[PDB]
Amino acid sequence: VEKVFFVTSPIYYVNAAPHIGHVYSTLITDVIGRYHRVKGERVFALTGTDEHGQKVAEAAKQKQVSPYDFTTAVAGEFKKCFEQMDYSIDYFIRTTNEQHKAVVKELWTKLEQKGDIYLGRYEGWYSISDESFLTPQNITDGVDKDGNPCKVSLESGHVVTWVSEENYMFRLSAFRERLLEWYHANPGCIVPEFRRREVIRAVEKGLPDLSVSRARATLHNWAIPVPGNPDHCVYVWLDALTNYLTGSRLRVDESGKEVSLVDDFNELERFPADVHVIGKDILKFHAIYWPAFLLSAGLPLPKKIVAHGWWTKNVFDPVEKAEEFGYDALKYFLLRESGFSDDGDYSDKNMIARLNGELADTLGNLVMRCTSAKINVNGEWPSPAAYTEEDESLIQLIKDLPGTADHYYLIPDIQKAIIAVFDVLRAINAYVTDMAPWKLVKTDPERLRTVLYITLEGVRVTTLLLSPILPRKSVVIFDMLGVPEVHRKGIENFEFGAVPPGTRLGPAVEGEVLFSKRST
Ligand code: MET
Repeated sequence: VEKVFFVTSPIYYVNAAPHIGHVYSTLITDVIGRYHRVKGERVFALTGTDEHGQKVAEAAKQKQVSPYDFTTAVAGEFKKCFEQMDYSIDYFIRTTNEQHKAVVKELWTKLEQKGDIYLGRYEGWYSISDESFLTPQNITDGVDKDGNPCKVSLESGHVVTWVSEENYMFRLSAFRERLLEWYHANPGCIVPEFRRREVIRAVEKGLPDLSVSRARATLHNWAIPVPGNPDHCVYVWLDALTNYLTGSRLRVDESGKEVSLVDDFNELERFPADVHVIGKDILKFHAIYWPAFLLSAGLPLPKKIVAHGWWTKNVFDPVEKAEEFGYDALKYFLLRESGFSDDGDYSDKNMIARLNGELADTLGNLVMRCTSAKINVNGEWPSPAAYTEEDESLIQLIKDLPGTADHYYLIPDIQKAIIAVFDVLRAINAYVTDMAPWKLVKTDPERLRTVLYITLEGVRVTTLLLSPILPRKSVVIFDMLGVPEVHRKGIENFEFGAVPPGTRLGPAVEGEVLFSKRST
């Protein structure tokens, strides 16, 4: 089924400025998007801001400014941040957008007509900071700004308040069996696996119905009104999750401005999401509520939700560290260092260690070696002579790599894709050391042709598979290698030997480097 590969980030609350959390989530989205574009597929990558709800309105009131002004400014800060970070996101959505509001109204109305929304009551705990309803088992004792004894969330540690409101309720309980069917028929639909297991356990235990509206006073009137009932506002999460549906229906001009909302998602071939990227902190909303809504509405379900080990929401400024160590370098570090855990060492020490050892010593070294005038005297891709068994072992690794990296990218597990490429880069480095092409220039020119050609091709293929991770440096590497544009994307070019011998290398600069090593 040919469609537009649809990949999303969460949309971020605008109560506060962009920080590393949002940059990381959106980086993952961006990397996935880029990989599928290099694969030759149509892609639509989505990110944006979550602008309604009690939390934002209280932040605005804290800053003594109107919610309208406040959201607009902070959304601008997010856009500027993602421009600075050099992403390639196709559209930036804001929930204040009038077309999004229309979509929310359609979806709400569909649920209501399907009999899945009734007027009832929520009486229980609520974390305003997480916009999350919580049962008594998810709360405990803690403290607030005052230092008074209060109740806090077990999920997040944020302060919880007791709510008692007549609310529109969504019949979430009715979807338990179907959600379980969905998880089991699609055992790759939630990644990583242990988070899939978490979701299943929770749903097995039982599902309550879910408040999908709140009284307008409670939200300081900063939300989407319920269709046919102005006293109630749409829950910030039903609002928020719907952004994915809205995005899938917006025609977008060359400047990234939304120009038109289509009636039928099928017109644009995006919905549903192939990959929803999220932090672990919002798994339940994406793996339980969201698909229940879609099931109620007769809409297709997303293929994959991937939940990373960070929270979606001692200073760590990504722009600052990118200006210090390089943008691609920082992106590589964030994607290499962290698995599906809030673990890994993000210190300057380890950043420099990975920069120096992996980027400079392994990749950069090898790029310079095979393009050096001392070794590559003719400044071109040589025609190989006959291959030894050792040559063939390296070639085999290079040939196998695209299929290996492809599976990892599709899981998705970007850390493993990176590790796989670098395993091949280490192997190529070892080969070069064993063959000592610098000695071969004088000794055996025929042998050098073979060695040089394999090395070049190894660098090309590894770099191609690293191009989603290192988008700018990949271009520099291809320029040095003289790889024509046409050979820089497309699955045809994953294949060993796509760049013919005789291809000239790009020009040299006197003292250039690819990655500058840094002091220890
Ligand atoms: C539909 S994704 C919403 C994510 C939420 N606004 C957050 O920042 O955690």
